[PDB]
Amino acid sequence: MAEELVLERCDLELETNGRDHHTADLCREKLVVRRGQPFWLTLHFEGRNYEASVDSLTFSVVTGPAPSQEAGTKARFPLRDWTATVVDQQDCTLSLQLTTPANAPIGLYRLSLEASTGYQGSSFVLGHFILLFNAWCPADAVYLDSEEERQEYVLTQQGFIYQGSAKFIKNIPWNFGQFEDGILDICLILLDVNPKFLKNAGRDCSRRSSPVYVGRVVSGMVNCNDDQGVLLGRWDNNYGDGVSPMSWIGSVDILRRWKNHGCQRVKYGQCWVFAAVACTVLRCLGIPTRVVTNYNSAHDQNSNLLIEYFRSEMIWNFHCWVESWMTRPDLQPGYEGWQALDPTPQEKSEGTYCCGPVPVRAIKEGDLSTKYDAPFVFAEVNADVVDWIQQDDGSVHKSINRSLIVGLKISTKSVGRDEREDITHTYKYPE
Amino acid sequence: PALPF
Ligand SMILES: [Ca+2]
Ligand SMILES: [Ca+2]
Repeated sequence: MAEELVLERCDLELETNGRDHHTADLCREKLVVRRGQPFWLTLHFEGRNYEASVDSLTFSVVTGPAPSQEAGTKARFPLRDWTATVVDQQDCTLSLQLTTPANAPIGLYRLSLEASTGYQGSSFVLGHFILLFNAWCPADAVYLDSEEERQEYVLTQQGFIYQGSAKFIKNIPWNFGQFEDGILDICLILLDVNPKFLKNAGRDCSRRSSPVYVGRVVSGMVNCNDDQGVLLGRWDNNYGDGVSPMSWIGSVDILRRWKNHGCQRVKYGQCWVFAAVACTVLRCLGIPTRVVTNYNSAHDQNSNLLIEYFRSEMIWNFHCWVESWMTRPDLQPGYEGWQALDPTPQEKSEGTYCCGPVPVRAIKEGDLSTKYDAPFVFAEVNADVVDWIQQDDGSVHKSINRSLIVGLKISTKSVGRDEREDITHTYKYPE
Repeated sequence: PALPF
């Protein structure tokens, strides 16, 4: 006799979940949660309420265009690792607590409910939730065990980016604005239009379980090179047909301009702009990231770890990239922590203008076989400057130039303060 | 701006 369950609505509990998962600014309209951590649902029913003796409910989550259990982009779990459990029941409502694994692929999931009383099961789409990286969760790869550092590197929307020269250091304020309306949606689009998604979407969604993979993707997709990336670089001081790199005050205008014109290159940017937009996207996705500036930054073109002049390679007044916090199970043990990611195009990696992630520790120790792109990053911070001087006798003499030392006063914003931290020690040993 | 030395 007992007739089927009839759902009125699923309450996603935005305000509670938002506060618990540190996504309150993301959760005013849709549910955004962090992986590896329980979140609440409340099912409202129309006829009778859930009855454990009678009913058996099963859940389904799916992400991406080709979801499968093998890939970790589809899970099925019964109402009783993806779990769902009954926490409370009152009149017409049933209160649940779902959990996700700490190694779940980030992104937009669709949540369905199967309800049976022993016969033909009825199906319901409950809604959608976006699942992010979780720096608060000890099992997650991005885990950062310092609360003050999680505040700075994930949650803070304003920061400072260092520019100028080694001698004359200056800075600008920058609005990263990772939690402003529409920015998270633009980040998901960035991943969805990336080359590997276009090539094999099911595998690409599967691998968003790694901050390494995601990190690498972003260091590629922030520049427009090779793809539908965000920024076009320009360095010749003529920007009349775009925006001056120096006009920008924040990542938000760039990301939105990119979306509005159908994922079209944004004119124009330079290093700090690339790094800044990358910091926005990575912070939005929950990967603790920071912008670092390197003074006397060298561009090695022939991988000999020397910067060569002929009286020819380049040393910049400053160059900016980002570091992101994550374990590295793809490497030898001991490389967890900060990974250099570089979205500014300079040298190609695997046929494409991207760079990193590479452990900062690998740079410092000179373990240049470590992926990704350690030889290049080492040269940026710790190269010898060489002049091939032509002599009066027609001979060419190699000489070490110590007038301009590569990799000085490497800088990022202090935790929780409006001040500069020197992190030169993390990249290179003193001599 | 960023400038090559
Ligand atoms: Ca690109
Ligand atoms: Ca060289």
